[PDB]
Amino acid sequence: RKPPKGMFLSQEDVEAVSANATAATTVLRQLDMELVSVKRQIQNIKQTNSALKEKLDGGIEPYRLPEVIQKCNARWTTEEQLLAVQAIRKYGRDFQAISDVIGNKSVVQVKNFFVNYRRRFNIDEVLQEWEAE
Amino acid sequence: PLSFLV
Amino acid sequence: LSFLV
Amino acid sequence: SGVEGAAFQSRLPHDRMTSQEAACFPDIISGPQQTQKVFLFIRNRTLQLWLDNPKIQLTFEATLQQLEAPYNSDTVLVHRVHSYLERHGLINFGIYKRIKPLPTKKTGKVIIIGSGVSGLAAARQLQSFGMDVTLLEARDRVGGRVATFRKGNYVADLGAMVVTGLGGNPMAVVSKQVNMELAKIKQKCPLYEANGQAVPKEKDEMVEQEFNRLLEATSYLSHQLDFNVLNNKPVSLGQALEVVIQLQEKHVKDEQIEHWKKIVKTQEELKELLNKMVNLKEKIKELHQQYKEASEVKPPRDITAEFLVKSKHRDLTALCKEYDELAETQGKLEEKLQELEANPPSDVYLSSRDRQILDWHFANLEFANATPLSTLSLKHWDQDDDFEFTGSHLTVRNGYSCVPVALAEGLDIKLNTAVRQVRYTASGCEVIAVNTRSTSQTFIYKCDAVLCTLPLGVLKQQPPAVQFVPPLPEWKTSAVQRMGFGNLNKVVLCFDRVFWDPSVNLFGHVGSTTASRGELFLFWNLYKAPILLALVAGEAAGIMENISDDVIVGRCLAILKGIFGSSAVPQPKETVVSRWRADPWARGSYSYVAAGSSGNDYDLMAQPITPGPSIPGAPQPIPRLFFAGEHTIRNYPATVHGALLSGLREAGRIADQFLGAMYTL
Ligand SMILES: Cc1cc2nc3c(=O)[nH]c(=O)nc-3n(C[C@H](O)[C@H](O)[C@H](O)COP(=O)(O)OP(=O)(O)OC[C@H]3O[C@@H](n4cnc5c(N)ncnc54)[C@H](O)[C@@H]3O)c2cc1C
Repeated sequence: RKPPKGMFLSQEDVEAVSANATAATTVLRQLDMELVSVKRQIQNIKQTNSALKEKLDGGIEPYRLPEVIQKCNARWTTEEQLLAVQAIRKYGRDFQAISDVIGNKSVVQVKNFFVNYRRRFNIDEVLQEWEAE
Repeated sequence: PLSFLV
Repeated sequence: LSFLV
Repeated sequence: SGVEGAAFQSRLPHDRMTSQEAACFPDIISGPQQTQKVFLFIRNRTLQLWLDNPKIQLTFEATLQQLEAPYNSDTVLVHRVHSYLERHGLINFGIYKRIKPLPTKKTGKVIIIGSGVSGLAAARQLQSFGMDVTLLEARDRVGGRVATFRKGNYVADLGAMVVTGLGGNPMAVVSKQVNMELAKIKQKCPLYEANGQAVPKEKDEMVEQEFNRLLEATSYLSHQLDFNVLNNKPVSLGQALEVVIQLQEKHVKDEQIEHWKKIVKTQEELKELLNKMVNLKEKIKELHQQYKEASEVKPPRDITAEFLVKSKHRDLTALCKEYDELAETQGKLEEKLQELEANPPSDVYLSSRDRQILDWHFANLEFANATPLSTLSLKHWDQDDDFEFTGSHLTVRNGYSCVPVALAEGLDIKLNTAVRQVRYTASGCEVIAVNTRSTSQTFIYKCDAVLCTLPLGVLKQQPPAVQFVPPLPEWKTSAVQRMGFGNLNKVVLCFDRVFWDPSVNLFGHVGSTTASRGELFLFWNLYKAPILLALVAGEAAGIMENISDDVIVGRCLAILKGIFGSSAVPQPKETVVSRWRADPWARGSYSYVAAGSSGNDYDLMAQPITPGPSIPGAPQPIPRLFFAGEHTIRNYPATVHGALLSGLREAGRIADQFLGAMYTL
């Protein structure tokens, strides 16, 4: 029913190997040209990737900022409110970003803010101002 | 024949 | 001649 | 076993009637199931009786004597069965003490060409049936392709060497009749490379496994994919092996291709990530400056200035996040690439050293069949395998020649008589033969029937060495041409000191190239006297026949010096080099199933020839020309026993034809 385990004999390969006298030795050298091409083909792009790694030199060490070490608060200061109004102007409905700018508010509180002061901060107008970009 | 195989 | 039997 | 074992030993199904039995007992096998079982017992018992004591004739009277009821109640059956068994050489064959001395007068004249094993076996039988039998041998000795070098204490076979298992073998009987010292062959065969260094059990076992694997693979091609014809030409085992080897070398590369093909893809995946990582470090470098500058605006500040610091802060920490997550993916792709380059798949299928060792294994198979694998029928080369005997193989320690010489005794044999023409017609046969010593001097032999035991290679000769008048019908001559007749030679090296491993029966030698893989590839340590025996198989077989003995013996010593030491190997006292292909009375070693031939041709070889009528319109006559030999037997070709059984077979057929069958009436 099946060939010995590890022996690979497809119906199609037999026909391809026997097509003529030395058809098979052409198929075998073809794969040798293939492997030689694919083999150095690697070094060319191994070296490219190494060159790209070299422009990345140093990482992002002297760019990481002081930590956002501050405890969350339920109370809205006037300052904090204003920070949010501007964050709708810059970010739209990205409530996580707005929350991170303020720093001491949870995403839910920012959404809560958005509904109550929707009227008094004309936030609908602030959103569509952001949308125009 | 086969039977001759060493 | 030969020694074959 | 017991009675059932007797049938087995006689190559017969114990619980069933054979095709030849149906032919002779068409009343019983068409009869009720009870009768058949009675028949089968009588048959099986009678075989047992003869087998238990093969050295004396087993008569009908002696058989009936030792039968119990109800089996002895039908004495016509017991007689019929016994006669059948005796006729077809299943009992009372070989060399036995005759109870009733040979019939007073002789019926029918039979000329048998050749006193090889088949020839003798038919001669001993036809004489047992009271016929007038004369054998015409071209050689100055009996045995044909069974030939033992005897000189002083040195004894070595140039022909048949091995008994391929006693289980079912008719030679098992003969070995109890004649003095045969049968020694078991230890199948442990160490291999040695070109330089003379042994092959490590690591390599040995892995290559041998691959050999057997490659063979099953060819069967898959033959049977499962029907790869049997290619460009009108029939596929040989040699070709199919190459196909399968190439398909394995192909796969080795395809696995390498798709592995590096997988590196380049991971190599790319990194590049795309790196470009993204560069462009992000660019924007982080920029966004840091914007943050830095906005931080310089010292407090107190208005809320839009405040927002700017806080906003640039968020925007920057978010981009730092991304870069750390992209550096995470960099590390993973980086080690994944060190994973793939660390361990590729298989480098090669078979190294130079691997292939050479595999080539030895082919040399073995080329020897087994006495022919380059490029000639063997892929489908049928092994057709005779199912009939292999049980038990371990043995060699004749005193030389196989004891068997022909034994059988020869008591027979009219004309040595040194080369049959030049066989003439068969309605009313009889004449055999035109010359004396081998003075060739222009002639003999004429008149007979009722001729048994031809001419080696296939002789029947193959062009121009014909023997001429058939009238010419053999095209069906017979096509059989002769389709069928393969191989070649295999032996170098006998007679020393007077054992420098080899005495507990090892045989050791191999690995040739440098495929071209010469069967050149002195195998050595036999078999005999009492310190004699080594070297095999020349495959293509090397034929080519070495053109090379002088000294050069051949030289190469043998050189090889042996490589294994055993430059000074451990003395000059042999006596050497013999066989050249079977060049030998006019064999023209090769033994038959094989060639590509384009099949197992059926072997049957065509056995099929007898009935001449045409003398007077036009006269009745179709009796069969005149008969064929026995190793090449005339589908189930045991190329073997001593095979030959033996053909002789036994033909004698029966001829006797039936000329003395009538009593056992069928
Ligand atoms: C090297 C070698 C090793 C072998 N090893 C084994 C083995 O291990 N086991 C095994 O079972 N078998 C083996 N065999 C095969 C076995 O020996 C033969 O199959 C068997 O002997 C064949 O008997 P035969 O009667 O059919 O042919 P042969 O024995 O050849 O009989 C034919 C006879 O006819 C004679 N003859 C030929 N032409 C003419 C003519 N024109 N006129 C008159 N007479 C003629 C010949 O001289 C010969 O004696 C081996 C054969 C060889 C060559």
